Amino acid sequence: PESEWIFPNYDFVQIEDYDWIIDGRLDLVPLTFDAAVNRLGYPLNVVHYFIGFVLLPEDAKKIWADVDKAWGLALEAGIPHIYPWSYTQVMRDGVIYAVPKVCG
Amino acid sequence: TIPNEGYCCETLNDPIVDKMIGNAYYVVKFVALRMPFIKNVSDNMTQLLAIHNKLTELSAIYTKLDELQLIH
Amino acid sequence: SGHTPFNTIPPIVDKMIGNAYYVVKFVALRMPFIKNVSDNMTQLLAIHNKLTELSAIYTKLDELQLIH
Amino acid sequence: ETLNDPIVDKMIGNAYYVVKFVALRMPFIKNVSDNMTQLLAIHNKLTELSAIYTKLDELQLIH
Amino acid sequence: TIPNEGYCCETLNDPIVDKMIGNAYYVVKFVALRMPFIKNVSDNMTQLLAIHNKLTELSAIYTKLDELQLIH
Amino acid sequence: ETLNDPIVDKMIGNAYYVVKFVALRMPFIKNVSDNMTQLLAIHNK
Amino acid sequence: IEDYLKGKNCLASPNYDPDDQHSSWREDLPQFKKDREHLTLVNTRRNRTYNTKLNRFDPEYWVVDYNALMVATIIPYGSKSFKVPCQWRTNKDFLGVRWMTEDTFDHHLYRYETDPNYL
Amino acid sequence: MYYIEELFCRLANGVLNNTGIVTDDRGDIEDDSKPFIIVAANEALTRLHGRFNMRNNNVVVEMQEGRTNYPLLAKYAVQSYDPNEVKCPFIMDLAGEKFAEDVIRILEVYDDKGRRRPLNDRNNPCSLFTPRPNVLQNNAPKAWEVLNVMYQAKHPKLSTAEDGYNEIDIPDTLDPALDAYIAYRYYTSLNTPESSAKAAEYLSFYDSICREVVEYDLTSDTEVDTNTLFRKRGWR
Amino acid sequence: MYYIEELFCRLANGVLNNTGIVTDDRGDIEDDSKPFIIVAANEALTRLHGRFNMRNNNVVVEMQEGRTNYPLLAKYAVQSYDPNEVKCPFIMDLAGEKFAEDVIRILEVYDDKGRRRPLNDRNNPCSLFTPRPNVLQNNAPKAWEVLNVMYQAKHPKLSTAEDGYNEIDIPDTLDPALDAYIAYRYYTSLNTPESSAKAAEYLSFYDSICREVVEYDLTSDTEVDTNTLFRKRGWR
Amino acid sequence: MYYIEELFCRLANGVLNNTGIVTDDRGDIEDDSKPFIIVAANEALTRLHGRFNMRNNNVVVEMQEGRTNYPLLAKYAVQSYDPNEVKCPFIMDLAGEKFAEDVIRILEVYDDKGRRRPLNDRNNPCSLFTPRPNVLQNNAPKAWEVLNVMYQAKHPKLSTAEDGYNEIDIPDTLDPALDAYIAYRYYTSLNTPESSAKAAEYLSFYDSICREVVEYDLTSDTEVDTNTLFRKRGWR
Repeated sequence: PESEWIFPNYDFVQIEDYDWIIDGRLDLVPLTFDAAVNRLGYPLNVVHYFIGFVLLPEDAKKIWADVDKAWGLALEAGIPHIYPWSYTQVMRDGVIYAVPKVCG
Repeated sequence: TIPNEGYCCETLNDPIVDKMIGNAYYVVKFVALRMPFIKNVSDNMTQLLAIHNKLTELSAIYTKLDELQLIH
Repeated sequence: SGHTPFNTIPPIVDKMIGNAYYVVKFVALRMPFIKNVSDNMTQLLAIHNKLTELSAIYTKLDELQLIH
Repeated sequence: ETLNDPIVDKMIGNAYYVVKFVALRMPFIKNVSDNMTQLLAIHNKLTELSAIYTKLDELQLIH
Repeated sequence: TIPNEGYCCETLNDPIVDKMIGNAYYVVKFVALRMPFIKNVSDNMTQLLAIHNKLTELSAIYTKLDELQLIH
Repeated sequence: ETLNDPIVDKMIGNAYYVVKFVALRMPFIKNVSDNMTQLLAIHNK
Repeated sequence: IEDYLKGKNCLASPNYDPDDQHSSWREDLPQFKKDREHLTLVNTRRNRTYNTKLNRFDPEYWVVDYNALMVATIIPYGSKSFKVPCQWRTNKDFLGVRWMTEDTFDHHLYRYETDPNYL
Repeated sequence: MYYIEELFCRLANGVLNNTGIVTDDRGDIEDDSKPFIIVAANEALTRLHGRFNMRNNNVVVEMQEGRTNYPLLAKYAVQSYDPNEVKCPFIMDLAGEKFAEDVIRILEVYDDKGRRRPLNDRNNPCSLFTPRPNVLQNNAPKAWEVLNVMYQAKHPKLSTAEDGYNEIDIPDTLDPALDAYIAYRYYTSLNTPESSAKAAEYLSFYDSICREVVEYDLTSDTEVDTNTLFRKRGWR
Repeated sequence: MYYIEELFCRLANGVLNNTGIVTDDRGDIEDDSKPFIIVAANEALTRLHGRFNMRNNNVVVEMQEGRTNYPLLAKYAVQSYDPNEVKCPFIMDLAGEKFAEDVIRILEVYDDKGRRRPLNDRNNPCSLFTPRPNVLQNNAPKAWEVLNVMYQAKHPKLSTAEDGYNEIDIPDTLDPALDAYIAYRYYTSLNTPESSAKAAEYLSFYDSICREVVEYDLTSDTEVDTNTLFRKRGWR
Repeated sequence: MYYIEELFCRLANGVLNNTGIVTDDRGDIEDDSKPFIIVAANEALTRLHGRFNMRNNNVVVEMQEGRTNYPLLAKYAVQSYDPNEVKCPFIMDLAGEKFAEDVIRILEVYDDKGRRRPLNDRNNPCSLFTPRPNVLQNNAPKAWEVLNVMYQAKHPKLSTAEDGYNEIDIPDTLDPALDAYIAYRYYTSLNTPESSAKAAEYLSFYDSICREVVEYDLTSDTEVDTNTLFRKRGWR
């Protein structure tokens, strides 16, 4: 019911792209950022984004690899607040934020 | 005005042959590009022979097409 | 192995200066015509949006003007 | 003969197709280009012409 | 009185200079720098063709355009 | 021809663009410096 | 990337730093580094040395487990004490407060040393 | 010509007869170890086709307006190009003879009108140039200009996939050379000193076989032709 | 012409099969040691492009007044430059691949007028100079002077990072040389006498392959052209 | 050009991959061991710039009345002189291009009027002399005489301090030579006999790389010019 979920009806908006990150569908990620400002009408400074969903440990290094790529698009898109989806998956996989090595 | 020719563009199986008969590659490419047209006739050669065998048979009936409509 | 592009100096369809280059020179000498249309692309699109309606008004030549 | 083709490839390359496409239809653009003042005089009153198109039925009765 | 010409200073949508028409690089650079103008016209060529086909219709409306205003 | 460019680059270099910027508007500076005392007189009171 | 199309590339500009005047011979890189610090996983091949001591049977590391038909939580309230509020719903309810020898919930950088010897 | 499976049997009952990567019946190599042999086999075939001019294959290239560099890649072939990013292919091949990028060294180029085109002649304005070994550059693309390039070609790359090539076409006198190089690669992989000595023997044997073929000219590598400069020089 | 992923698979199923740097299934290299291979791979490609003139590339430089030195760096190109740092880039790569900063040795320089500018001629008043191998110096920048530089270009730097270069473009006959050089660096880094002896063999094998290529001239490195001095000297 | 940190990564994932002075993640050298590499790195750069004439830099010297010896030291530069003991500097440089005493060997000297000045010509009264390699002596200082000295220059000395230089500008083909010399210095420091044998291999490898560059002339070291003695000798 899009007629009820316009910007004036809520203070801020939260969105997710779990389906488009399980597969290598990184091309559809910027559509989510686009739909937040025009399709729904919410301003940029009230957009909260959940990056990705991992579940199975066997796909950690695979899914988290696409997670970083989506984060860069969100940083490019200017999303003010970005969170990982699961505290449990973060600790289960042990993800960290480190500068990539300049070796290559 | 400006030139407009070539093989990759402005060339298809539908247009007709050009004046460049002398070019051996052109005529070979001409037939090769239009291979399915030749194949369609080739595998159905049996039907054409039967129709051609009665070519004059269908010519005589063609002379009275309107008259046959009167009966119907 | 390899030819420097700037070393340019050593019947009907073909051109002495180069078929690709002749097209570029042809467009360049007529650039302002292209720019004028490009700068007014939105105006042309607006007319093209309901271009049929203007034609229908046009088709009624005398009726729409005799009243005036 | 001058070998100006590599310069076009170096600076335009794969983008040469659109240039050739526009060059072929140059006279069509020129007819639009030199008549720009005609279309502009119509562009500033699109709403007025559209409104007239929505109330021309009465003129048939008047005429 | 001092020189001011140069590619960096000329990097804008300005009319071409007739002095360096014979410069092969300058002509190619002129078109390449103004690619978006070519792209903007090319990708919507279909709309222009329909408008080009109806030049006389638009001209007639413009001829009696002021009379049409008083009708409204 | 004389090759005086290396001297300018070696001694000025990055600051040459400032020189070009001012030199491009010399007559504007010329029309002010000649009548500088008039501005000072106004600034005096 | 191709911002050169928009123009505004004239060399004649008023901005200039006298403290960084240089010729065309001098080429240097800026101090900007660490642009993104991309997300990555830890490496389990290397084992990082422990840097702090944790008291055994610490109340902040106890965990609980119970049947899915009841609800229970563990909350500390003192230096060496904690409370386990719970709700009982079935006769088969079984609440288990346990201390784990090995760490399987904390982050790899927050795990504690494992020692099955309690003698 | 024979299937790659026969190569596996020949290696199983050959140099690799006393290895742990063969089946219990000595009939085939272990499935998980098959890609190791395939990589070595392709490498061995490349070396043989380089020293010996065994395969001479030709390709057809169509000049396109506005293009000077013509890479010899399968993505520009008519049977393998992607229309999304390629406006039109210029390399022409057949459905059953798809271009496989087997170009090693260009030998000669002839146009559609039958005139030989000089290559890498810097002083000749009409000559062609090759900035890269597998890239052909033409500085004056005409309207209907079509070029044929005859080059020394490598054997098509083998693959265990069904759609890929699964046959070997080399002179049978070079089969011991092929086996020796594969054996050398396998024994060199093992870092035990005993295997290192054995590995060198096969490599030396492989070199000996190659020179023996050259010595007797079993592949018709040597080529001669009737003298033509006598007429051109005007000796008469 | 293959992506960087195939190189890891080829090395895992190739020379580095026996070592522990590969996965359990011998299908890929460990992520903890991937940059180690990249450093060796970049080093190996530079050596090959130095011995052989495989790649030739040209760039376009626009002269700017007040500047006499024109480094051929990536940050001065019209692409991948900072508009805040440099106000007007002078390297044009508007079409095709971006400038990869792969300059090794300058061969010849041609201006926009179509003539040839002498290079490093101390006695020529109008000759250009190269105070540094990758820096081009002009002593008289004109208003609309544009220079084209033809140079021997190395392969672009490979990187496993996002938005990096991950494609390898070398002749397929040099693939064994690439593997031998990479293996040489790996084994010689272990500081083990058993591995040191193995490392020396790979280095010799790499040199042996390169000299084999030169012997048969598989890269068409040699170049000849029609003599023009005969008319210049007036022999007639 | 690249930061010294990239050099540390390259050494960490290179020759020094199996050393105890690298971090646990092989990403950087140990901080306390960093000055050891810096000293070796500066020494290696000096040798490369001596054998190869890669960098040619020039300086401007102003003649001062009553002074004949003009040492080329940073304490006499305008950007670094101390007014307490120096009346006025005579070496002119810029704020962002401070003189770094990188003089190796003087090549030629030209005055402000464009006349070449002979050096070390004992029989020429107007010739200049160099009692020391980095000291310039003029026996007749005039009023407005200004001299420009063009010399072969070394790479600026690296330093871990923020204000110091932290970039390397050398041809990328010499990177293996730089790594080999640093590796040689490190392994030579260890007095174990096993490390001594390994150290000699890197030094020999470093020499081999240098001669390979000379053999193919990848740095454009060789220089030629048009003959001028033909006119001067009056052959006509």
